Amino acid sequence: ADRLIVKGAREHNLRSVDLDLPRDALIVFTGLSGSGKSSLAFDTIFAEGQRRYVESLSAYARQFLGQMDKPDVDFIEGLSPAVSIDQKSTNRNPRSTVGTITEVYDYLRLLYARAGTPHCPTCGERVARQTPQQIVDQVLAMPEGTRFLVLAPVVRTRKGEFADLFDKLNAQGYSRVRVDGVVHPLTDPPKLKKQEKHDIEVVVDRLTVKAAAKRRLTDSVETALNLADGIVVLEFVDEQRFSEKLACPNGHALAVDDLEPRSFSFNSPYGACPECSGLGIRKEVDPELVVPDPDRTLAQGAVAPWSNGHTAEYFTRMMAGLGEALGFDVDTPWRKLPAKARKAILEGADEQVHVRYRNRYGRTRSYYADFEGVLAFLQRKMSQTESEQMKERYEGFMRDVPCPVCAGTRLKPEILAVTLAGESKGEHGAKSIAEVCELSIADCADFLNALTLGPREQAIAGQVLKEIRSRLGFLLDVGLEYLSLSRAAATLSGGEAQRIRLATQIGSGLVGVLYVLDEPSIGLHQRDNRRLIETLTRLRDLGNTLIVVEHDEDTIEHADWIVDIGPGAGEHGGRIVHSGPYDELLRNKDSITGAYLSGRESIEIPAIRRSVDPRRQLTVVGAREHNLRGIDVSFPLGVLTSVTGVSGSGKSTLVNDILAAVLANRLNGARQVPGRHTRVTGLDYLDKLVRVDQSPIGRTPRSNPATYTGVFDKIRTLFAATTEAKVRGYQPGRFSFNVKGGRCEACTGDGTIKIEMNFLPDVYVPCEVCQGARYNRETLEVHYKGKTVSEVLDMSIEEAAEFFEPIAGVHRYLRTLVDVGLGYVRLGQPAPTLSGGEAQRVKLASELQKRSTGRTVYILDEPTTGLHFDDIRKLLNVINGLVDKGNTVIVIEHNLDVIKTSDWIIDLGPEGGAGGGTVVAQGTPEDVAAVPASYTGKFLAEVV
Ligand SMILES: [Zn+2]
Ligand SMILES: [Zn+2]
Ligand SMILES: [Zn+2]
Repeated sequence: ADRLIVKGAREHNLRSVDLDLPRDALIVFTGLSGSGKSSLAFDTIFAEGQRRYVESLSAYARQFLGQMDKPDVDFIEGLSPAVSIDQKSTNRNPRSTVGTITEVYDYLRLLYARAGTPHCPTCGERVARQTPQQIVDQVLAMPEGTRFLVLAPVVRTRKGEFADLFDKLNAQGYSRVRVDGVVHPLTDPPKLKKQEKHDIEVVVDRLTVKAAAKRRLTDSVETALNLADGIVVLEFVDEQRFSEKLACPNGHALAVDDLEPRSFSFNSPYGACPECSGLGIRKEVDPELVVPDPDRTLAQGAVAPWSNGHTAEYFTRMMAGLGEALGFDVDTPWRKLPAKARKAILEGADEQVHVRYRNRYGRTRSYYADFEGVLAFLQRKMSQTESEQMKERYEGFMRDVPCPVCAGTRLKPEILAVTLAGESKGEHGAKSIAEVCELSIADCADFLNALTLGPREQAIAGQVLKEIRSRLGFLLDVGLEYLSLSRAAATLSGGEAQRIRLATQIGSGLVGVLYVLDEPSIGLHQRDNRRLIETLTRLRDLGNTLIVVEHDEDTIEHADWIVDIGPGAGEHGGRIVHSGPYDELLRNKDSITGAYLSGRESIEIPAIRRSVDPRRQLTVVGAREHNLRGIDVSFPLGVLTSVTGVSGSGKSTLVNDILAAVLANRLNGARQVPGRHTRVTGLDYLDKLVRVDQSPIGRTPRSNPATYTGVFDKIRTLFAATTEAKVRGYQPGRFSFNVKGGRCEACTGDGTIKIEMNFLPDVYVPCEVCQGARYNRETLEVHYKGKTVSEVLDMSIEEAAEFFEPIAGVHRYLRTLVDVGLGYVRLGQPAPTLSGGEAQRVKLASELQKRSTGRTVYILDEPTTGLHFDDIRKLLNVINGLVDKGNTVIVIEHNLDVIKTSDWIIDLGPEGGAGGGTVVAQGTPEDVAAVPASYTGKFLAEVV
């Protein structure tokens, strides 16, 4: 058999399914959400693919593996080692960038280290080396009275164990050795791990720059230069480093010893920018809080940290308190008196101000304030003053910004001076990294370069240069041309992240692999779709075999074989509805998929659309943030708006970092940092903002649908207030798995335990003591309508909904969860196991569980995610419902149906990153399909 075969897969609601798949095909898994698609694809097939292979690695890791919950199948075979390509992790670590993620940056450092020449930062003369003598002369010329410790870094972070070395240093007695930070009396050194890299510097002298101490000055400096390989580092008291091999000709100091490849890593201290330490950024309070038009009243407030009841009454007073005392009152707009504004911001006059207050009873007749409560110090103060979430709440008046020293570049300047001489500029590695598009970098690295990669360096760095462009190549291929090497890894969308992984994997040149991909058409424009299907195929064609969980027409159309997964949701699914070619699937009358796919079903374009109100329009003005080009954009209120456009066009920066962040500030009063812009129009036409993020519901198995929606409180009471419970004296609290009495003590009531996996990813294994119940057995003695807590927590929501039809206080929450489509989800199903869409959808069911006051605004970022056709159809009703109450709903989408249904679309582009951040078209679908310049328009037009 050239076949992948599975018998009796039972992993979740999977009903002992058997499959006979064509290896060396692009297989696509398909069906309604919560069909079991993923349990089969990822939890069983892949999971086993990986496992069986890894078991080989070492007979040891074979044990470390033993402690996994091997997926529940009976027999599988024709199984290639598997590799997952989902969109699960968007790690927030600051230092890590595309460059780093793709290892491309790594190669860059080798390329720079070993070809292309360094320069001094100021004088700039090609950089020479330097004789111990004129290193003694530099230091002799120093400031008299300066005191510094001649220090010699014999070991610059290399690894070893240095017992022999410590002796040779007690051999001429030092007693002052710093290793790995901590200082050790060189009589008594520490034992070192030969395995860990190390940092051993001996103090050679504590000195001072007297004229005629020249003898010890000269006599120490030569010794350190000798003992630590020509490196002295004098570390002052009133540090500066000197290298034998790297020197400004004209005697400027250079703050970096070797030009070694690490010296480029803004992760190593050696290259990293000293100020921000290669973080690139500094959190730094903007003068931005404000609104220039409003000023100082309670109804008219100016200075944002100072707008309340007691806080507001208190500071307004003190402003005008100095405001006839500097002549600016409390009734001029912020953009009004230049002298006046610099006051509340800086320290200004610093003249005691008259503060009048009513005493504890009424007494009054006291007090001043030693200070104009200097505003930018209210900040430093209160960030310090109250330890809390509040601290981040105050942080909301600061803005990450590039570091002035390192220019944002996260780099020690001397490094920035190293230079690859190709065409217009021998741009720094960072100049190359910060290049606008992958193509921008590829062009210089790929062409502008080899053709002046000199005959010495072609021999020593030529291969490296090749390895780089190959890699840039594949990036273009996955259509990532538009981002830059230097972009932060965390910022990239799940799609973008995934699209990268695909570039890495496709390049890997691996054959015989089973790649299991999770919905890669996500966050990808309809345009780039047929492009990606190619890269997918060429991945198969290389000699691999794919399984793609998907609901996209084109991808499915293009599949070699299709498994359609049990019809219905949860219990109702988990069976192989279809498994065969595309045509054959169309024939299948039981495929909900086939229905839509054949045409028996569709989502129909509303014959009468919602009409837009010009007078009632929410408007972002002058959006400057990232690639947005100071645009003005108006979203019509009380209607369905899709923001569309290709990946990288600013869809997110607009709607999320600016449009949403403002509304959260102006309607729900979070103190959250909106992306740089001018302002937002009207806005008082709205009660509140609902941002249905796709972020996880919770990071712990503590968070549950029962918890999150808060139905569990209402159930814990239904339980405590029961015949069996009261006879035992059980309060509502015991039924809370969060709370010391009644929850199992081994899991602390989570039900499962996160067992660290080392090379493989960490995974939850059900607790042995509990079996994953959450509760100790005595607590489970208690029933309600013949079901314990664990049982009722285990119910599908759809199931629990019928079960609680009686208590309509609880039934409300459950109906909306069923309405939102999550019927199939288990009431107390650990939050970490929810798909970003499910999580999104749960949050959505929380606001549905509220009074729909006809002027609230909903922001749905890719709500289409992880949904089947039919699922979309259901969801759209939920949305029109919402909008028919006259609520405003704004949606970022690539999905055609959703777009073709919207009443208004805003199309950003034209391209991604640098090209883009403009409005390519806006109007009704009909209008936009009309704009020939619009990509969204192109596709939209085939449907309109
Ligand atoms: Zn210089
Ligand atoms: Zn910096
Ligand atoms: Zn337990």
